[PDB]
Amino acid sequence: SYVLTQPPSVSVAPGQTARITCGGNNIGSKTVHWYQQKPGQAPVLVVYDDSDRPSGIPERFSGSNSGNTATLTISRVEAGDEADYYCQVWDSSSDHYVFGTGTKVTVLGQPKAAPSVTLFPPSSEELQANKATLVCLISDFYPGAVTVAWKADSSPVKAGVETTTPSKQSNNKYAASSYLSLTPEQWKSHRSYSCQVTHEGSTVEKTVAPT
Amino acid sequence: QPTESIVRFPNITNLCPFGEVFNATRFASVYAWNRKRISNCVADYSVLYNSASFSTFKCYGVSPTKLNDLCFTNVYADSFVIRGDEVRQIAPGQTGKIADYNYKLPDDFTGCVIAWNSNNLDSKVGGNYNYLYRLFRKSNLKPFERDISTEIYQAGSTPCNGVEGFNCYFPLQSYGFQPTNGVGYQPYRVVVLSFELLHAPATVCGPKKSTNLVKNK
Amino acid sequence: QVQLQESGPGLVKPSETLSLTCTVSGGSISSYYWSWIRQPPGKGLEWIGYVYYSGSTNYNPSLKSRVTISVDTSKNEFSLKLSSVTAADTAVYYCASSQRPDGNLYYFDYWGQGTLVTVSSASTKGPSVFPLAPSSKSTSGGTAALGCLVKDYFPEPVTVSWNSGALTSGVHTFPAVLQSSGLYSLSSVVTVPSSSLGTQTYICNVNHKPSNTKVDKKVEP
Ligand SMILES: *[C@@H]1O[C@H](CO)[C@@H](O)[C@H](O)[C@H]1NC(C)=O
Repeated sequence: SYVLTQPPSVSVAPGQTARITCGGNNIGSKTVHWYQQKPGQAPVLVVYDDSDRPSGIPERFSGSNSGNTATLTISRVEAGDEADYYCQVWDSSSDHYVFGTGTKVTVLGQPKAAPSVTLFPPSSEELQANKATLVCLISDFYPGAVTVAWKADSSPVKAGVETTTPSKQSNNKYAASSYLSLTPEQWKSHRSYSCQVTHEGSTVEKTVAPT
Repeated sequence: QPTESIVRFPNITNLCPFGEVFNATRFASVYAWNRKRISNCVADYSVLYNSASFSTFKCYGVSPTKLNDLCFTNVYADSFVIRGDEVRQIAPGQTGKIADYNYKLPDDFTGCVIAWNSNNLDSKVGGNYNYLYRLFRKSNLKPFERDISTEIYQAGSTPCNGVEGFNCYFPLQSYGFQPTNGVGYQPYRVVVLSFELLHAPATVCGPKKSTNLVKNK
Repeated sequence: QVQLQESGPGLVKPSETLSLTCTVSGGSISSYYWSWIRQPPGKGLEWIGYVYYSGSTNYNPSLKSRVTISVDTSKNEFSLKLSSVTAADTAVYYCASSQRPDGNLYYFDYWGQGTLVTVSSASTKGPSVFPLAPSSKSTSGGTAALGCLVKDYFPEPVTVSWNSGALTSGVHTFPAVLQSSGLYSLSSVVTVPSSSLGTQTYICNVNHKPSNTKVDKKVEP
């Protein structure tokens, strides 16, 4: 089967020209197309016929194909271009359409952002269902690496915590979620609870108390 | 690299007559396919892949988006008509009554297979019986062979002696080609471009300019 | 112009056949190649095959024995059947096409939204929705925060809106958590100007297609 090889990730500064390489055995005798895919969205054609662009794509997108190497050039790199790019070609011998492995282009130098935390107590409707779930929500932070810790008065908790991996939101930032589940008798037995969010050294903490 | 260290292409101006092949009023039976040699002209391939509506445009050994940048000593255009389902046989390494008995491409093929639905022009109400194909043959065709014989095919033990009869068939058969035929059995006009390179000055190139050469770099 | 919309079940058993359907609107099926493409979570795109308006098909050689792609011109749609599925078949399935001929020049500029198909051993379950009451009215910055909690459902996805699509400003839905039990849970919160906290009714509309759970729930302090 034909193989298109791409680097998993590349990084560029805001303003320079990003280049994504797409490797294939004698790919210069094939027509390469490029697709952009942003998180939670379908891929969109950005470059067709080696170097052409659709009417909506700006003229800063360009493509090249020469000697086992196809290159996608994005000039004047902006924050809103941070996405996943795939090359796609049709194989003549196998009569098959192959995609590249994928390249995640991240813009370097985006500012550091502090996480905003909103901790919610268990809904009274849930306590009536003999359940209780604390909800800690985190968003608008960069880089997209976070650490959540919980505490029950003078004793931290770990056997009821469930956290997600950070996720790219629409405004080129990251968000995460953490949940603490426990019985309604454990909820009323502690005078306070705490969600501690650590990000790049600095910490953000909000608390909730059963009242 | 037809002397593209700095831009240097032939000073020719006449356009290649692709229209006389693509826009021909009548096409040939696949058993008797026609060939046109294209030479001594500038070939604007942009008028092909970006114009009209083709059902199949499969190039082997060369990307169609680089044709306007390459030069060849010769380019041949073979045109014929087959069924829509039979177009898949017009490729290297394929088999079938079209690939074996009517039109065979070599394994080292360097060109493009172009095809489009032609039901509205190559089919008549009562059925178009003018397009034929070879149904029987003693062996497979060699690449780019063209058999037009109507020798009675001997399928049995007794010799035919050139008369049709028991186990002695006329080797050609007529397509139906009715406008209400299923889409897979409808006539498709196919044209195959072959890009030939010899040890000789190139005669067919894409539209390019030229400079005037330096004795430097 | 031409818009494509997939439809199909979100859950398949580890040995049954997967059935999808792509409904094309705004145009016609005639004389084009209609393809199926899938993408496993966090992985790359993989072409499955296409269907020509005559009914002829071409499939991925890796999936040739398991893929069936049909077309219905009188209903303006084409379907997909994938037999003997496995865990490696969990993916977001897109349908795509273009106005280009088959081969070399063929690309995908008409895409669908994509429907997620999960292959799991058993236990489909609908979600339980709970209101996330807004914080004690402080009105310092005039920005409150209220949401909904959809807990313990399976499988993905869950689509939540606010005020039947009216309230869209400042809404943020978070990705779900994969619990140890095997069920998903997510939250959806919209920041609200605390000045309309006692007059503007805030409803959240959650939808779980694999379970047909269309639950509406209002939040109040
Ligand atoms: C044939 O005619 C069509 C329509 O008049 C035109 O677009 C095309 O360029 C012509 N030549 C070809 C297909 O080689």
